[PDB]
Amino acid sequence: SCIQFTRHASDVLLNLNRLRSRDILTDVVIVVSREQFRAHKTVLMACSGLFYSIFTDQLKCNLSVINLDPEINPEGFCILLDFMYTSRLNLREGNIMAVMATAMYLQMEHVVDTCRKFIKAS
Amino acid sequence: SCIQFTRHASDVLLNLNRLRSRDILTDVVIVVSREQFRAHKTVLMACSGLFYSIFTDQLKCNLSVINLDPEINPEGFCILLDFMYTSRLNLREGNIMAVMATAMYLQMEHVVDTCRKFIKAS
Amino acid sequence: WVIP
Amino acid sequence: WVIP
Ligand SMILES: O=C1Cc2cc(Nc3cc(Cl)ncc3Cl)ccc2N1
Ligand SMILES: O=C1Cc2cc(Nc3cc(Cl)ncc3Cl)ccc2N1
Ligand SMILES: [Cl-]
Ligand SMILES: [Cl-]
Repeated sequence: SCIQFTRHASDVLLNLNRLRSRDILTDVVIVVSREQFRAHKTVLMACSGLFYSIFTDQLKCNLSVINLDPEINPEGFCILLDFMYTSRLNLREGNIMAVMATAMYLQMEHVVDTCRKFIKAS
Repeated sequence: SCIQFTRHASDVLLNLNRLRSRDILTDVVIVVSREQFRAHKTVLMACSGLFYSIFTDQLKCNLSVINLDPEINPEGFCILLDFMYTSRLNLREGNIMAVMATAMYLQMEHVVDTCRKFIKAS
Repeated sequence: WVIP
Repeated sequence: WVIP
């Protein structure tokens, strides 16, 4: 018999993104080639099958630095990290291939699905 | 020119609640009288003006245990912690006074607003 | 607020 | 997915 606040989840994600922009309570650095991205492990886990597996590992759960596969493009990762914290995906003709490949590696199934749909249309 | 995934924020919150239920990456214990509640500082901050202030404090940000004011009712806190992680509020005739008082202390303005509305109707 |  |  609960009541529900429609905007609650969106408001929570908005505040988590504000914490990310201000580097508050960030507990991991994701290294992608020469580039570094600060984030919250819980948000990464909630969005990605790969980060979910990494941070549930009894040894990796305690690492402050995670290095991604050298094939991963920093821009594709940046676009996906922004999507994790906002629900908004900056999908463009020039980045769609790198975004799909990065989403497949990160195991972000809904992003992979829209990338496949957008590629099929063109 | 971004696209948006409508269910993303709700899915993120659902996964954060799954992490809470399994005690994964929880980094704080909230003590309410004899009762203890494990949670994620970032989720508490995103939902509550009080926790936002506590965990942005350069000294309190590093505490693993937070003791609430002894006037705070553990059931009211439990109902509000569940709401933080689900968007669902178990508001009942028998708990509405304790829920409103706890939401005022925690600075959860939308919960305070619906409690005032529900009390006014009766 | 809604009835979910 | 939508146009926000
Ligand atoms: O496409 C995706 C997105 C995703 C997110 C998560 N994260 C969780 C899943 C569960 Cl069941 N509980 C907790 C968490 Cl944090 C796992 C796999 C995938 N695949
Ligand atoms: O009723 C409420 C709910 C709430 C949440 C937060 N948390 C944040 C606010 C901002 Cl601007 N950036 C980041 C965070 Cl985590 C503060 C005050 C209140 N009052
Ligand atoms: Cl996804
Ligand atoms: Cl609220």
